Amino acid sequence: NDLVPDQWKPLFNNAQWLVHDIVVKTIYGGLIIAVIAHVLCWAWTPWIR
Amino acid sequence: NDLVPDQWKPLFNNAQWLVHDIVVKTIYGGLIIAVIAHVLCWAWTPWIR
Amino acid sequence: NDLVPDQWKPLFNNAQWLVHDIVVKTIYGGLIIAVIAHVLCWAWTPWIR
Amino acid sequence: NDLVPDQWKPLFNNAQWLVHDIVVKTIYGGLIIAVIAHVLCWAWTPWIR
Amino acid sequence: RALPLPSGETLPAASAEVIPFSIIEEFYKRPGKTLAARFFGVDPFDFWIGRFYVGLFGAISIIGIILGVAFYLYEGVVNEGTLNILAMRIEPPPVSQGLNVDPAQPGFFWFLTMVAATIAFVGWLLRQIDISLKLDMGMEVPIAFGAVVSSWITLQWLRPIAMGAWGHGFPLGITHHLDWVSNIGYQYYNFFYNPFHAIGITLLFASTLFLHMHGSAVLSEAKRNISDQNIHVFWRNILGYSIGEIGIHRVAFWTGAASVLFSNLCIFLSGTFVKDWNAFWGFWDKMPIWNGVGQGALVA
Amino acid sequence: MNWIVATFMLMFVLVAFLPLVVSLAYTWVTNP
Amino acid sequence: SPWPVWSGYALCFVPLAAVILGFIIAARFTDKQATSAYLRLDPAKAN
Amino acid sequence: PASVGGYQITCATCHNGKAAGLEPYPIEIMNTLPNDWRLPLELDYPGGLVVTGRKDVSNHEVEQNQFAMYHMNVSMGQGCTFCHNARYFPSYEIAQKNHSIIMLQMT
Amino acid sequence: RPFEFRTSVVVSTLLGLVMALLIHFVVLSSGAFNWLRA
Amino acid sequence: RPFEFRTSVVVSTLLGLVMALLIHFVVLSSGAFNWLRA
Amino acid sequence: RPFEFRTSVVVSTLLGLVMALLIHFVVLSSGAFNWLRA
Amino acid sequence: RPFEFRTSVVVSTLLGLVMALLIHFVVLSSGAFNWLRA
Amino acid sequence: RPFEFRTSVVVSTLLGLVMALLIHFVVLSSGAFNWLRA
Amino acid sequence: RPFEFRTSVVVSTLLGLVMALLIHFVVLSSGAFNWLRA
Amino acid sequence: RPFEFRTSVVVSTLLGLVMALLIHFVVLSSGAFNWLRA
Amino acid sequence: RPFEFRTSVVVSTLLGLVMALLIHFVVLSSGAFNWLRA
Amino acid sequence: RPFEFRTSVVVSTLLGLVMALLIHFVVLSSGAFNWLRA
Amino acid sequence: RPFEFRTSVVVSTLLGLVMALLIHFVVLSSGAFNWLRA
Amino acid sequence: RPFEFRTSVVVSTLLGLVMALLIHFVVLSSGAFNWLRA
Amino acid sequence: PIDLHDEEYRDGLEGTIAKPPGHVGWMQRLLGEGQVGPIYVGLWGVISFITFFASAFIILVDYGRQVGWNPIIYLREFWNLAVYPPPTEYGLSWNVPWDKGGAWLAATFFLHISVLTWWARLYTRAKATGVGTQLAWGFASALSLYFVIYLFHPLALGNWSAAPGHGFRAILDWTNYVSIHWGNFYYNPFHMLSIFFLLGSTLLLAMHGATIVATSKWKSEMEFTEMMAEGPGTQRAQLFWRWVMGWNANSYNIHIWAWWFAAFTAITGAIGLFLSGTLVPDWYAWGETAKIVAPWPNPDWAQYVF
Ligand code: BCL
Ligand code: BCL
Ligand code: BCL
Ligand code: BCL
Ligand code: BCL
Ligand code: BCL
Ligand code: BCL
Ligand code: BCL
Ligand code: BCL
Ligand code: HEM
Ligand SMILES: [Fe+3]
Repeated sequence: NDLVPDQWKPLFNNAQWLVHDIVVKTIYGGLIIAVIAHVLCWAWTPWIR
Repeated sequence: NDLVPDQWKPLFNNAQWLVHDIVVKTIYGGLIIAVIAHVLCWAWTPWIR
Repeated sequence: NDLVPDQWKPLFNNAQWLVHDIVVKTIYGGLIIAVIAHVLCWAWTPWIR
Repeated sequence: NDLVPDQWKPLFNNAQWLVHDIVVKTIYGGLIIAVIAHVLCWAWTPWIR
Repeated sequence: RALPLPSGETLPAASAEVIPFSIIEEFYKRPGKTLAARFFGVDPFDFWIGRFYVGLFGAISIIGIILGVAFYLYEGVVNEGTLNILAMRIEPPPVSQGLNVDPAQPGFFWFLTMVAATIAFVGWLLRQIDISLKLDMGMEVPIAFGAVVSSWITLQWLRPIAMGAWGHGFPLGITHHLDWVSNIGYQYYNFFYNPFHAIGITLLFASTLFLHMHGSAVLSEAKRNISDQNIHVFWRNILGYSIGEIGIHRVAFWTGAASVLFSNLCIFLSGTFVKDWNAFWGFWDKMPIWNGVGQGALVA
Repeated sequence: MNWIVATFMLMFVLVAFLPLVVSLAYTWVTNP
Repeated sequence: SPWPVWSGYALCFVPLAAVILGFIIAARFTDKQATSAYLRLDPAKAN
Repeated sequence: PASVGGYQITCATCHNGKAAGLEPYPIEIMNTLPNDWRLPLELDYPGGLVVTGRKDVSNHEVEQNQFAMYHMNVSMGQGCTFCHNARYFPSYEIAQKNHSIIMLQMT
Repeated sequence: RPFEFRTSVVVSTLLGLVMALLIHFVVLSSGAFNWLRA
Repeated sequence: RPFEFRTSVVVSTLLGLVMALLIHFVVLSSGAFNWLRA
Repeated sequence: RPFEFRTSVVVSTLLGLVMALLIHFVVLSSGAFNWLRA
Repeated sequence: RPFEFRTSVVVSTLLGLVMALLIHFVVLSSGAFNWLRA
Repeated sequence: RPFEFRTSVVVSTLLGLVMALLIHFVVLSSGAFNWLRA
Repeated sequence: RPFEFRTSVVVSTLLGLVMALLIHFVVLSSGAFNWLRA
Repeated sequence: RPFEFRTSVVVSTLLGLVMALLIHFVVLSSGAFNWLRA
Repeated sequence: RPFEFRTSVVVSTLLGLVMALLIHFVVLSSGAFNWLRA
Repeated sequence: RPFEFRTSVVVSTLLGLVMALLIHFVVLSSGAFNWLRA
Repeated sequence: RPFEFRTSVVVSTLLGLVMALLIHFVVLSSGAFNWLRA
Repeated sequence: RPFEFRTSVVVSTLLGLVMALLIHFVVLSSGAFNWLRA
Repeated sequence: PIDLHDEEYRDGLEGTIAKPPGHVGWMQRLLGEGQVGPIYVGLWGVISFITFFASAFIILVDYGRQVGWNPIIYLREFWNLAVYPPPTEYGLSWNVPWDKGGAWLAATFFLHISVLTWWARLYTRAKATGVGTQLAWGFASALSLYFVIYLFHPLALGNWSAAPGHGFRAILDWTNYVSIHWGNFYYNPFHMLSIFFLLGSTLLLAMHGATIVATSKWKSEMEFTEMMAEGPGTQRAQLFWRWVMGWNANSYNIHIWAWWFAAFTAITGAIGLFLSGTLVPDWYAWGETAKIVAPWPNPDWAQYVF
């Protein structure tokens, strides 16, 4: 686990850090797409009124 | 099994031959009685018509 | 199994040959009776028309 | 398995060849009877029309 | 020498002493470990009458049985003139009477019969607990019998008091409690659609299937030369799973209790809170996941 | 009253359910 | 007039008496076999 | 009979405070029935919906009869035991099974 | 000895008590004696 | 011996008793003899 | 000795008590004596 | 031997008794003979 | 000694309590004394 | 030998009996021969 | 050998019997031949 | 080898028979060929 | 470590999929957006 | 090797057969092609 | 390694197939595209 | 002459799959065994699997056809969809439209084939291991009841409409309709006999489980070893049931009791259901003539009205 930073060594293995990075990047991209979609949907038809 | 004939020695014990004789006689008597009963019933009321 | 014919020695025992003979005779008698009964029933009332 | 032909020796036992022959003969007889029954039924009442 | 095995087989040629049944009974029969022996310091009846054990709860139970049978036969032969057990009609008091009883009015002997039956059942349960304590055993048989006894108690005590009329109790007549069952099932129409009745039916069917499979499994390995692993290999080839020697009995016990428990819950709930099991399911087509998704005969 | 007694009988009905849950818990716990 | 029809006799009561008698006979024979003597572990030393 | 009462039909009996737009068979009462189902007013009601021990019908006719019976249950709100003795349905005991006949003929 | 004395006594007493109870109930339910309010 | 004597006696006696009872009841319920109040 | 003294005492007392209770209830419910409000 | 004598006897007797009962019942229920009150 | 003193005391006390309860409930439910609202 | 003689006999007898019973019932229930009251 | 002779025989016989029964039942139930009362 | 010969034979034969039966039933129930009484 | 990485991944992904399907179905059935034929 | 060849073959063949059957049934039931009596 | 490759591929393929099927049935059933007879 | 190791780990047809066993964990803690092990697939179990798959596929596709192929209405109404048999008109005929009972017949036929092949699989696997074949005959009795319900009752009545309708809700409806159509099903004596045997089966199962679990400290659950020499647990159970009800069994007869109770339940149910339609058209009207119906002149009807 020599690639894990010092703070998170007692929790993360060396193979799980890469998967965690992939998951974090995927979640951030999904959040960006979701905010864009919600803005477009509100511009189309407001659901609050 | 010295009472059983030569042909049926491989199939019959000496005690089962007498029982088989009794059963055969009973079956023949029952068949005669059944034939007489059927003749009487047909003479009474035919069932085919 | 000295009573069984030469052809059927691999298949038949010596005590089963007699039973098979009895069975075949019974089957032939039953077939004759069935043919006669069917002819009589057809003469009575045809079922095909 | 000396009665089996040379070509079917690795598949057939000596006692199974006779039963196979019986089955083949029965199948062919049944096929002939079925053909006769079908032609009679068609001569009686066509089902395709 | 021939040794008769427990299965009834005799085999030619370990602690396999062929011993009578008297020695086993004499060794294990010791006095003074029942429930009442802990409470009062002594069991007033600590003896055996023949094969039966007569404890403090055996006398109460026997009194209850005798009184119940007498009161049952009095109402059905006298006061009805039926003289046949298949046409007598032992009914509780009318619903107009309320929760109070009256010796002068009809339906009084039904009350006494029901009370005596309840006392007898409770005494039987306590006597089973006593006998289980005397043998250093577990308490599972009393648990099952208590489940069925609670099933009895729900129908004749709790439901009538909750409804509040005391005429809400099934008559104690052969081929006539069926009449009560049929009329109760149709008043709350589609008793099939009661969710807890279906669970009880499912557990009943599973109980029958499990019992028959266990009997078949045990009987199939009875009197053969087997390595004790053949039945597991059979049960793993078929169905791809074997449960084990101790797992099956636990399953049988648990299912047998659960079926009756769910049935008593369903009957009680049908009595008081719901009036129509068809209207109970009216919420399914109205949840906010399917409301506007259909058209014509297909929309609800 | 109409509802208090009914709720009390409901409590009594669930007290019947409890004993078998006790056996389940004992079987679960006592193994280890 | 007061008698049940023949179907009521047979279909209902032949099975009933059969069930009662068969139960009472099976209980007797099972108790006989269970009380018979055979190989048992010795209670004095087994436990 | 007079035991039912002297109640008589009037304008508010059917219209119930609505001039037009009256609707029989609303969505509320069609809970466990097909939504296209209607009361079968084509039959002869003194003996129209009899199914018990007929041997000329099957579960299809019984299903139709059950739909009609559940509609009757919902319309009155008294459950299936209001007009029937569940031990024998063809029986005429409870005395509201005849009033229902008069209602069927009137409808 | 084919039958022990104790079982004989028990069976006889039980049968006698059962028959007495049954006969009293059957006679009382007949209503042919005018006993206990007719 | 194919069959015990005891099993034969038991089966025959049971069959005879059941048949006698069944025939008596079937004749009684027919109402074709005028026996026991017609 | 065929029967213990204790068994006889217990059985007799139970039978007597059961009979007394049954007789009192049967006489009370018959309404033929005018006791406890008719 | 393929079949025991006892098995054959049992099967034949059971089949015969079942058939006798079946044909008597079927002949009775047809009402085509006028026996036992028509 | 055929019966322990403790057993006699327990049986007598249980019977007395049960019968006192039974008489009180039976008298209360008869409605013939004008007690506890008639 | 692929098949026992006993197995063949049992299977054939069972099939024959079942077929005979089924054919008799099917012919009787059709009402096309006027046998046993038409 | 890929397949036993016994397995082939049993499978073929069962399939043939099932097919014969099915074909007869479908042909009879169609009512297009005028057999057994049309 | 990835697959036995017997497995392939069994699977292919079963699939063929099932498809043949399904196709025959679907064509019969369509009523578009005027076969077996239209 | 209290929780495996695999467990958290599985739970979070399943929750996301279920919530997404639920939210699309609730938005589609509300009839407020004019999507897929109003 | 992450996957056996036989598992891949089985899964692919089953999926293809199921998809073909489903598509044929859906297209037949749509009533848009005029096949098998419209 | 937190996840096997085969588990991931199986889960992804099954999810993709289910989602594609669901989306095609949803688009077909809405009747907003005029496909397969409107 | 029987090797248990090869019976579990052969390959291909006449072999097993999922050969490396899995462990469930929680089943070990609660039931005592958690190994799932390999499963046999040879010959039998292939035909049955294929036929059952075909029948289920047909039923599910016909479910899909009834809602316009909408997957949301499918989920909403999945528990109350059903494929019903042909109506009473020309009932026994197979020339029915696919949407008026055409899909029911094929699925029923495939289900029949599936159950028969499953029975064959049970028989052969029981023979191949050295254990007896009691399970096959018990399943034969169950199949007797099943075939009376699905094949032999519709036939001899003249129409396919007398059979159930292949649905979660369609079997309860079938039971209710069959009870209503033939008078009152409570007064059918074989129904009473079957109820007797079913309740007895449940009672016996509960008693046996409770006893074997209560005496489980002395290893009474090893029934195969108890059938050679009886240890203290079986003796304690025998004494318990002797002192409670005056008679008892051993570790061998109780299984005979359970088996025969289940078999009698199935057989009596089948016989009663078959007689319900063909011989007795009205069970209440027959019970009135058989003197088993109690007179009910003046019922108190306030209990059954809201
Ligand atoms: C109502 C008005 C709009 C609308 C409004 C919105 C809005 C607003 C948003 C979406 C979003 C999305 N919509 Mg929408 N949507 C509409 C109509 C549609 C239609 C259609 C047929 O018309 C489709 C196909 C979709 C589909 C989608 C997705 C692309 C997306 C949600 C993804 C998801 O499930 O995340 C949840 C899924 C998961 C948690 C599962 C992820 C699985 C991963 C990627 C695969 C892993 C495989 C591997 C083996 C796993 C390993 C670990 C395992 C545990 C072993 N919408 C209409 C037209 N939609 C959202 C979005 O943009 O998301 C990015 C969003 O915010
Ligand atoms: C329930 C039946 C009883 C029983 C009842 C009888 C009776 C009754 C008789 C015997 C007799 C015999 N039984 Mg014994 N028997 C039983 C059990 C046994 C057992 C055994 C279980 O081990 C054995 C080995 C035997 C063996 C024997 C023989 C020792 C003996 C002579 C048989 C013979 O020669 O028959 C050969 C002859 C026949 C089989 C005759 C068959 C007649 C058929 C039935 C036709 C009858 C026509 C009818 C009378 C006419 C009717 C006219 C109407 C008016 C229409 N029985 C059982 C328990 N047995 C007989 C005997 O000892 O005679 C001195 C005898 O009378
Ligand atoms: C009446 C006209 C009907 C019709 C009615 C029937 C009926 C009815 C049957 C068939 C059967 C068959 N039909 Mg056709 N059939 C029709 C039109 C067709 C058409 C068509 C496209 O038009 C085709 C292709 C077929 C094709 C077929 C075959 C699959 C089969 C006959 C041959 C066979 O396999 O024999 C192989 C069969 C054998 C060799 C049988 C051998 C049996 C042996 C001889 C023993 C017989 C039993 C014996 C007497 C029992 C007693 C003795 C004891 C055994 C000791 N039919 C029309 C619609 N068809 C028959 C069949 O076998 O279906 C499975 C069948 O039962
Ligand atoms: C219907 C017109 C008449 C009438 C017509 C007749 C006729 C006709 C007869 C009788 C007979 C009898 N009737 Mg009447 N009967 C009438 C009204 C009555 C009334 C009544 C309440 O009105 C009663 C109580 C009786 C009573 C009796 C019995 C005295 C007797 C039958 C005895 C019996 O049970 O034999 C069956 C009993 C047994 C087989 C067993 C008996 C018990 C044994 C003795 C006890 C042994 C105990 C010992 C421990 C056992 C060892 C073995 C154990 C298993 C361990 N009758 C009316 C008035 N009655 C019959 C008779 O006289 O018989 C002699 C007779 O034939
Ligand atoms: C419908 C018009 C007629 C009628 C038409 C006919 C005709 C026609 C015939 C009969 C026949 C008979 N009928 Mg009829 N029958 C009528 C009315 C009646 C009435 C009545 C109450 O009125 C009765 C009691 C009978 C009775 C009888 C029997 C005497 C006989 C059938 C015997 C039998 O069971 O064979 C089957 C029996 C067996 C297979 C076994 C019997 C028992 C054996 C003998 C005992 C062995 C015991 C030993 C221990 C067993 C060992 C093996 C065990 C497995 C251990 N009928 C009406 C009046 N009936 C038949 C006959 O005459 O038969 C001779 C016949 O063909
Ligand atoms: C009122 C008129 C009623 C009627 C009402 C009753 C009632 C009520 C009872 C009887 C009882 C009996 N009846 Mg009367 N009985 C009637 C007509 C009859 C006729 C008839 C043919 O006409 C007969 C034959 C009988 C016969 C009998 C006996 C079976 C019995 C009394 C004798 C006995 O056993 O004493 C033996 C009894 C004893 C030895 C009891 C001794 C108890 C001791 C004294 C202690 C009592 C309890 C004590 C106070 C408790 C507190 C102290 C503590 C213990 C320390 N009755 C009419 C119809 N009968 C009584 C009975 O005992 O039934 C079982 C009973 O309860
Ligand atoms: C109201 C008029 C009612 C009626 C109402 C009651 C009621 C109510 C009861 C009786 C009881 C009895 N009735 Mg009265 N009874 C009536 C008419 C009758 C007739 C009749 C033929 O008319 C008879 C024969 C009887 C006969 C009897 C006796 C069996 C008994 C009283 C004596 C006894 O044994 O005391 C023996 C009793 C004792 C020795 C008890 C001693 C208790 C000690 C003093 C302790 C008491 C508790 C104490 C206060 C607790 C707190 C302190 C702590 C202990 C430290 N009753 C009428 C119909 N009767 C009573 C009884 O005891 O029944 C079992 C009873 O409860
Ligand atoms: C009435 C006209 C009816 C009809 C009514 C019947 C009836 C009824 C039956 C048959 C049966 C058969 N029918 Mg036809 N059948 C009709 C039209 C047809 C047609 C046609 C295309 O039209 C065909 C092909 C057939 C073909 C057949 C055969 C499958 C079979 C007869 C042959 C056989 O196997 O004998 C072989 C039979 C045997 C070898 C039996 C031998 C039995 C021995 C002799 C013992 C008998 C019992 C004995 C008396 C018991 C007492 C003694 C004790 C045992 C000691 N039927 C029409 C529709 N058919 C019969 C059959 O056996 O079906 C299975 C049958 O019962
Ligand atoms: C017609 C207009 C419809 C619509 C109809 C469809 C349909 C129909 C489908 C989608 C699918 C999808 N839709 Mg769209 N969709 C609409 C509006 C939207 C909106 C929106 C907000 O408006 C969004 C965000 C989406 C989003 C999406 C995605 C979730 C997805 C396509 C990307 C993907 O995952 O590719 C990844 C896809 C792949 C990598 C597939 C690869 C397949 C390989 C090539 C093999 C295919 C099988 C092969 C031919 C088999 C035979 C040979 C053998 C293998 C040997 N849709 C409207 C309402 N949409 C598609 C999908 O995949 O859903 C799960 C789909 O099926
Ligand atoms: C009372 C005698 C009575 C009056 C008054 C009345 C009026 C009425 C009107 C005016 C209409 C038509 C109004 C519009 O244009 O639709 C109308 C229609 C219906 N009615 Fe009516 N009506 C009276 C009595 C009754 C009674 C007693 C019934 C019930 C049996 C009944 C029923 C109906 C129905 C149904 C309609 C159809 C109206 C609809 O919206 O479809 N009326 N009535
Ligand atoms: Fe066991």
